[PDB]
Amino acid sequence: SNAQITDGKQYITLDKPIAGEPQVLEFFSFYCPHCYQFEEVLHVSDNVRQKLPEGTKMTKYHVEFLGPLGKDLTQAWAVAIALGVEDKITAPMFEAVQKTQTVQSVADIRKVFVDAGVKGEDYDAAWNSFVVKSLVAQQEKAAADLQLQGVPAMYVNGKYQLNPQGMDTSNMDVFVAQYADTVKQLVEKK
Repeated sequence: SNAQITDGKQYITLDKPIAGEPQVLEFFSFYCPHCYQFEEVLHVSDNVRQKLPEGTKMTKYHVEFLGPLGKDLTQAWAVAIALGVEDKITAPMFEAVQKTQTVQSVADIRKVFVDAGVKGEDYDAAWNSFVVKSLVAQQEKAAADLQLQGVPAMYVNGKYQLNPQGMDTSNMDVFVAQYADTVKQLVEKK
């Protein structure tokens, strides 16, 4: 079908659409299994990019509501964001968190960062730096504000959410095909 969506079907409105705020933002945790498929298998971010309009910008916040290393995850991501390496440490990260499941302590995670090409100093510095403090505080303002409490999730026009629970997810290659369409469509639909 395509180029025709419905509020409640392929997208939802936010719980409290107000203010300026980031026009698009992206929320998940390394232990979610739905985000694994979207970020290693189905590769939704890349599929979306092939349709994105030139305002959107791809983001990735973290959240701590998932797994025991929840609070740890919050902190290491802020090393990543500060260098801009998130994409580079999503794949091998998810292979070590979900596929092989060898991440169990901080020392296991900070390996993959180095492996993928992060300094041994940047990690061991930034972990205790203000940069990271203020970074974690972004999501302790943007998860905390009662606006979203479960993931994976993806925002549009600072007033919409995607609804992967209301799509054609029989065949998967067709899921992503239509997912990326409603993402683009909302940017024109105010």
